[PDB]
Amino acid sequence: AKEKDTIRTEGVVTEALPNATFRVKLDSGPEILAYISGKMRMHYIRILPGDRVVVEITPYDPTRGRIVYRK
Amino acid sequence: KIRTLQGRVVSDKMEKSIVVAIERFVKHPIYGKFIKRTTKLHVHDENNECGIGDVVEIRECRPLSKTKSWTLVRVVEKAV
Amino acid sequence: ELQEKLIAVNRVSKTVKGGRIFSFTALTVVGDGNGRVGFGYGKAREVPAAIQKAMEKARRNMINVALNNGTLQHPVKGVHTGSRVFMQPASEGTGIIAGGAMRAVLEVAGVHNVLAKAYGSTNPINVVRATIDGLENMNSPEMVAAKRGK
Amino acid sequence: ATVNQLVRKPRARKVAKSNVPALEACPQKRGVCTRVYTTTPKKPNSALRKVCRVRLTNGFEVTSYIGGEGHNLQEHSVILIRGGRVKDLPGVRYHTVRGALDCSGVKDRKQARSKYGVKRPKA
Amino acid sequence: SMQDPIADMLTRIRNGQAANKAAVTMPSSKLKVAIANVLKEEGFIEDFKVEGDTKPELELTLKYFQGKAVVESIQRVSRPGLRIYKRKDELPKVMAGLGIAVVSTSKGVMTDRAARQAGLGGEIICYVA
Amino acid sequence: ARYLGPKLKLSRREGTDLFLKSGVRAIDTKCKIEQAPGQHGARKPRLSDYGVQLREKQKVRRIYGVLERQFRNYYKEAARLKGNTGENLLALLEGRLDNVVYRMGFGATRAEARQLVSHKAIMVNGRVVNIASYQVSPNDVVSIREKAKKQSRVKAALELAEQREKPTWLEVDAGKMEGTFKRKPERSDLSADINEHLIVELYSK
Amino acid sequence: MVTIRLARHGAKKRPFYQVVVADSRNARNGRFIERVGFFNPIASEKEEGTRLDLDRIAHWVGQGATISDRVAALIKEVNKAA
RNA sequence: UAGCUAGUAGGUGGGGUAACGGCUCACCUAGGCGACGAUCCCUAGCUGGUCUGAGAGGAUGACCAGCCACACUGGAACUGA
RNA sequence: CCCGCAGAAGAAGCACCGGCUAACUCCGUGCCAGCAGCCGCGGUAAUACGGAGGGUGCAAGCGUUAAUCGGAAUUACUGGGCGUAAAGCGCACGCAGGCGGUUUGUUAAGUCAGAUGUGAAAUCCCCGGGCUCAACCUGGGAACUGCAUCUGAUACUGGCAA
Repeated sequence: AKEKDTIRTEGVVTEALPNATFRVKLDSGPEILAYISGKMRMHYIRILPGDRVVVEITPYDPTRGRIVYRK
Repeated sequence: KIRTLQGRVVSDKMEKSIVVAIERFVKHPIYGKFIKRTTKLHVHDENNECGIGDVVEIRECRPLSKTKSWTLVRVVEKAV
Repeated sequence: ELQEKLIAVNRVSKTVKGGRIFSFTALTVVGDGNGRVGFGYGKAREVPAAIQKAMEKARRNMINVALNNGTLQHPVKGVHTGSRVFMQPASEGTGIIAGGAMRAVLEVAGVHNVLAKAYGSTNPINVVRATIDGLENMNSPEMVAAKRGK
Repeated sequence: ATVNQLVRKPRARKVAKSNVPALEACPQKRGVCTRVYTTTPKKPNSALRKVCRVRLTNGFEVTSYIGGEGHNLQEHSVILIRGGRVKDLPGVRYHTVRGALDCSGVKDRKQARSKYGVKRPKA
Repeated sequence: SMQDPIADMLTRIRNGQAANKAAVTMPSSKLKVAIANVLKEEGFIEDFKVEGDTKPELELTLKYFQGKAVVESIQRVSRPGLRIYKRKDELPKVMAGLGIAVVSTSKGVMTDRAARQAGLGGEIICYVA
Repeated sequence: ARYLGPKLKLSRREGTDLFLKSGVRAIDTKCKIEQAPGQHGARKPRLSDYGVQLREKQKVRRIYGVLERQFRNYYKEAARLKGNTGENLLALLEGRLDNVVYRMGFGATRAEARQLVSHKAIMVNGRVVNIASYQVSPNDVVSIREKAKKQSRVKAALELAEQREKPTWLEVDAGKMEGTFKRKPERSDLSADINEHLIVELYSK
Repeated sequence: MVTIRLARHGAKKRPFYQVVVADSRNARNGRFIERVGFFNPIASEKEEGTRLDLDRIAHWVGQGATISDRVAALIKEVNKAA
């Protein structure tokens, strides 16, 4: 069963790539590739650069974020 | 009695030398067609008296030189 | 009374202005175990209604099939649409060795041992009727004696 | 086809290529690996799934799925590599064997221990 | 040009039986008569007849069980491009014996049943269903 | 080898008794027949065409107490023989040594019969025979030897043996702890429970 | 040269010999001219167990073949009568 | 992979081998093989068999047994049946 | 291999349970974690994930993976197709090759019949025998679908003649 070792922290969205993929600069961390979460796709929500989002990061691969929280 | 085959010359002629193509019939095992097989043999002769295109009886003997291990015996209707 | 059973049920949509609407299509086979083979294909808004309407149609459309010991008179082939069905009698012992859909239609006729295999399409609706055509044409020594010789 | 034509040129079977270049009539191979990513699948599903670039001992660079819950694997580590495609990810045709060579088993797993490399709990 | 008059004769039979005609004509020869004699022996056709001199013309009277044809089908099994020979052991049986084949043996034109009783084989021609 | 588990669960799963316990009394109270074992067995099964074949394989196998690999060997021998395969199958199973001991009634149960042949009580034609799978011949006398003679094990069995309907292919004897196997079982002699084409059908695919 | 000799094809710890005519150079299990009998030393209480066609063995002796010491003993055992 | 072959193809004579032989030499003639796939390349020890398959077929040649080839790499001869 | 002693004593695990496919509920996690052979499951009531209970299969093995054949009539001789779905050369004349109306004679090549030799043994198959039975071992027979030579048959095809 799932363990709670994933970390969530904020960042500004720098640039929107294809495929609902975003270049987000964290506050402490580097700029990481973040995909949007399922929930935003489910409730038909799209987002835009220059905005500040909570981004879940895994210790296994620190180059892949996950945009958890809303615009 | 000796065993023997019958074939036809269809070949050039050289000093004491003649070649004999022997046509035969074999069933082709995959598809069952009856297909004409061609067995070419170098042959020793009685002072090259045979023509070209006629039908010659033939039989086995000692090697008289490379691949020439057959010798002719009788010819039906020589040349044309 | 006769032996009845069903092969399969399949759901089908009409698809109309107000949206989808779902019928149910059944396929049924009956037989007396002494030939007298019959089949019925029926449909209904709900499931237990569909199999009853199929079994009602199964009473008529009834065809007489030759049978000896517990098997077919001779090797027969039959075709309907894309579905090619071959079979052979395989007299005594043996049991039934036969395809899906084929097994139900084959058994109610009253064979107890038999070899059969489905080539081509194996779609149930065309596997049926290919079978009935193969069973219907089938000859017998009595049938040949009627039209010629000994 | 016409029977004279089939005598002339016969029928020819398909090549029937394998799914794994690992091949060589081998179920298992070895490799030294380099990098462990967590890449997204194809859009019908979502997750971040654990994948590793295995340099095989026969000189082939290939990619391989990591099953089970977390792992110790990183950098230069010698793992065992079996077959099996994962279709939801791009081009992964292999799986690492958990509980072998340098790989940890899955700690605190209880069912299906034939996979995941876990000796039976005793109390 | 046609390359087998025997498959033509068998084709004229199954077309005639399907169309429900009585008399079927073709140019005569020996093996055409000898096959038609095997058909009348086993019982499938009503009668053969030949009429002519410069061009002899075989006239085959077909036969009907009811409104149904006596012959179920008939197919050319050995064919000009591909010859089939059956040995004494290997002689086939058409539809569990209910049908017959036509076989040309050293002792003439027989059925498979007659060729098993005769004890010799040869070129099978066609399967009479 | 052997099932080793709870006997009644197999009868309750199959839905007809397999006679595995059944010594002192054919008790209804313990069996709970047709109610199925476990939590969710109350519901109607609505079984498949594959499942009715697979169930009948287990139903026959669990009577004689065989495992699939040994049972497969009997099917291979029954197939190569001329005549019906299902009948030649049931003939080889009935021809087992542990089975004949149950038929003669020397043992109470098929498991106790297998225990007695394993424990070297049983002798056939004056050979002792360890192996349960052993194929009995026509014209075979069978008997208990002196060490196992007149113990509490055989003595209780011979009492409850009298209740049975009594086989038609063997001579019972048993006034002096022996028996004689006269001739082969045939389809009429053996029970009507088995569907014989059906069990053979499953191995065809 | 030709020798009459016993070759062992039987199972481990149960020898079943095949008396056989073969050349001396060939291995025991190897290449041979013909079989002529069998010899089971382990045997059973049944009558059969030593068998040898004497018209064959006397033929090969006539062609000059020599006899291995066990086969020589088994011939002088079975004789016309044992 | 469509043209390939000078001892190449054939004859006579000499020499050689246990013995037939362009086997090897001298001389003479101009052929030989080739789409029923020559030549070249890649790949491969072969078979009685094994495995699968309703059969036809397909795949395969561990073990057992028959035969050939090889014995650090490359080449040669002696002794001897 | 046989006898004796002691005492239930020393000896059961493994996969799977959404459909295909035999076998179900609850709890935890919440499109995350992860499962997945195939179609697919999971975004707050998961019979598909993780855990537990119950169940099913098989057994000193069980499962996964790799490798081969089968299913696959999916290279289709037996046993497939080519109007529109993959598939008839843009069209024509033609050599090599395939195939051939009808009558008689002849030959006996193909073909068909019989016999002899050969088709190693082991294997395979059948009927028997011996190891506690079986595996395994082994007696005899059949098999070894083949090929060569000889003697016959002449319907059909081929050769040859009119």
